[PDB]
Amino acid sequence: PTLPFHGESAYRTDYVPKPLPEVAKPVEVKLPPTLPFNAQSCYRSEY
Amino acid sequence: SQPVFASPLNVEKRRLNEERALMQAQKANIQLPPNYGDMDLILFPEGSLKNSNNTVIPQSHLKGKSVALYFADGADPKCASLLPFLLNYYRTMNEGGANQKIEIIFVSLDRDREAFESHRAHMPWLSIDLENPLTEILKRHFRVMKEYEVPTYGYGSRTGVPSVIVIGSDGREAQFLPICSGLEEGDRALLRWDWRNTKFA
Repeated sequence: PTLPFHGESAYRTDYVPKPLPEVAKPVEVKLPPTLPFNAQSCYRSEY
Repeated sequence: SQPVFASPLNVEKRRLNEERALMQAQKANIQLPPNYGDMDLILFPEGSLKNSNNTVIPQSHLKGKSVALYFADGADPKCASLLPFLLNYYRTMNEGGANQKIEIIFVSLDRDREAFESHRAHMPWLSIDLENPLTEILKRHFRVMKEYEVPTYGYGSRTGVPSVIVIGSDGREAQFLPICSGLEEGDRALLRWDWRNTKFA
């Protein structure tokens, strides 16, 4: 007879090319806001 | 120019006074720009002060009387705690005497007309209408502020809600009654009032 061939190796079908990981989660938003300045000395505040 | 310079009462009082000075210079040795003592101010126009019955009274109605501004906010818990003590002080000050000693002008830091009305219906002294520009022009004059919603001109943040301040005839401060100040003896600072030497002459 003419029995055909299939004997494929471990690495030839096991470590195939792969879908690459979808790069995501680029977390970046902002710094928190700054509050205004309302502090004074003694001499300028009362004298 | 008292207590500060970069506030709108003083900017308007200056402008009216040197326009008076240039008017008399053009009509007639006249010293320019006018002295701080020689300048003049009307603190409230014809429709500012209103009593409990909502009848308007002008400035001359307060002569011979110790007039104190009272900056207050209805939702503020300091204000809610202070208001009965101020009521009692005003009561027991103006009952036992030959004549009337003091008056309290209510200046409102509230957010809404109905909030102003609800916090106003508990007060027997005078007040200032909320949508009148005089209330926040007085705020900017006397440097009272709960939080920075007005751009400040390098001021001092003198005091927050609530405050009672003794005012003079031209809008200067005579004495500060220390509720929330450097001193902060709240609910008792009313007795520091010196209503004899503080008079709306």
